[PDB]
Amino acid sequence: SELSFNYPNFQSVEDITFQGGASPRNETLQLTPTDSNGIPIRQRAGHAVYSQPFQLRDTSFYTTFTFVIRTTSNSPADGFAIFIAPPDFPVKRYGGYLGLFEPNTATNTSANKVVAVEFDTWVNTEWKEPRYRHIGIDVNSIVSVRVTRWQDKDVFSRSIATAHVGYDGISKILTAFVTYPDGGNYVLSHVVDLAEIFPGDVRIGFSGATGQYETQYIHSWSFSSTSTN
Amino acid sequence: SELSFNYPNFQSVEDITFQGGASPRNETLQLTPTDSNGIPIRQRAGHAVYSQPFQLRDTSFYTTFTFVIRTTSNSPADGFAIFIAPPDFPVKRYGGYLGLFEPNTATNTSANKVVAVEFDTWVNTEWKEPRYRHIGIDVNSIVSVRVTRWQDKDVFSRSIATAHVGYDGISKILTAFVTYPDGGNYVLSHVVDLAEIFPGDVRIGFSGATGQYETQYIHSWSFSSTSTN
Ligand SMILES: CC(=O)N[C@H]1[C@H](O[C@H]2[C@@H](O)[C@@H](CO)O[C@H](O[C@@H]3[C@H](O)[C@@H](O)[C@H](O[C@H]4[C@H](O)[C@@H](O)[C@H](O)O[C@@H]4CO)O[C@@H]3CO)[C@@H]2O)O[C@H](CO)[C@H](O)[C@@H]1O
Ligand SMILES: [Ca+2]
Ligand SMILES: [Ca+2]
Ligand SMILES: [Ca+2]
Ligand SMILES: [Ca+2]
Ligand SMILES: [Cl-]
Repeated sequence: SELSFNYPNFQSVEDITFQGGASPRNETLQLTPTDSNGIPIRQRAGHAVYSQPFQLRDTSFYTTFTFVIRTTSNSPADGFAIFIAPPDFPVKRYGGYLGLFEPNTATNTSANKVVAVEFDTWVNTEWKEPRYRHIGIDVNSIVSVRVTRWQDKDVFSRSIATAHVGYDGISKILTAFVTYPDGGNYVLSHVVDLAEIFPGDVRIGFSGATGQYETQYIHSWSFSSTSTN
Repeated sequence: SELSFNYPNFQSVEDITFQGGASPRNETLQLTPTDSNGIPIRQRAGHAVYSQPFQLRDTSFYTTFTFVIRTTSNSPADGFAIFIAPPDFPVKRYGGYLGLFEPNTATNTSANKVVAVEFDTWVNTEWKEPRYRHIGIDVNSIVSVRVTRWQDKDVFSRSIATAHVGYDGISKILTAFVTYPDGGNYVLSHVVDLAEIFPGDVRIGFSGATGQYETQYIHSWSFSSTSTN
């Protein structure tokens, strides 16, 4: 279906729903909470989602957002993701589950219905992940189907980074491009038929989780979807 | 292999090779020529190519550029493309061939070694094309493998538009995202193993062709490639 929205900043959150530990703060989407002294709270997850459902049958989309990862140590955890799931998909487990999964089924593709592009700041040994911080595409599992190294210089840059995420509904390909000013560029694509995974309605949004010593902020977001008829 | 470059404008055109009717003009890459009164010269092609070659085995890349199409009538022709080609790739036929193909082999994928993302302003009947202006991915043929409608409002906007083109060398997927300020967004992706097409050196660049009543300009361009090892 056709949907378009544009948030150059979040002084308005008119159509944004906050769940769990996420909240609007300082003109951004703050995905995990901080205490009254600004210290990141451990073991929390949050979602900030566009409130209106849409359909993926015969649809392509383009979305872009800007983000900042704020770290208070060299050992931040756990990251965030942009995700698509049914409209009643709730905030799930904190820590390395990224608010998207729970421990008993995190790696079980038959037990989840969620697709995401993750920005993963903490190497988990509890399941298979690369031995470095990484950006990945997740399809129904915390173990990414496509993963690439995310350079530490970029992770810790303090920069407003840009993501571009697109889905070509003809070729059935999901792509992310991630760029840092005067920094790295990242490209990841994967063939996945989203309409087959999601035959009904979906919502798109963000999920963040701690972890420790980290807060994730969304500064701007726009989206457009169009029919492939 | 690993290569990076950045032209925030083309005040300097150091490391750009011009062929055909392309030239530096007014701090941009002008892909097709104009006479001294500014009138587009019909039936001309031009290339502006980054001079340093790279290899595609075990490689991903990201490139972005801004562009303007100056039309001087309601029936401009023919467009332009960003393309990759092997060494010594010459300027080929003007008109609907876009500087990238010759007539008798333009539709034969066994007779070309060229991959492009084209911005096609003139509907040709000499080969199969959609019946509207379009953006396409071309693999070894002027008949695009993936094509989408390019809205006239964007074609004729005189806006500085943006293209992002990425290649994921693990999944073997080429993707283009094209955006217009306050206009359309476009997404196309295609599975293609570029290292199997191009086993040695390649260069990346732009090819434009007339046609009539059109000039194509590149305003800015950056590129990075990284090993997937
Ligand atoms: C292939 C190509 O690059 N086409 C470009 C086109 O080029 C034509 C133009 O140079 C004319 C000058 O008017 O000469 C040639 O075309 C001839 C006739 O002028 C043209 O009318 C004719 O058109 C036929 C068409 O090709 C068929 O597909 C159709 O079924 O029937 C038509 C009528 O006969 O073709 C002859 C040559 O065979 C050049 O081919 O120029 C335009 C802009 O005007 C644009 O650049 C095209 O990409
Ligand atoms: Ca991960
Ligand atoms: Ca992790
Ligand atoms: Ca075409
Ligand atoms: Ca054409
Ligand atoms: Cl000339």
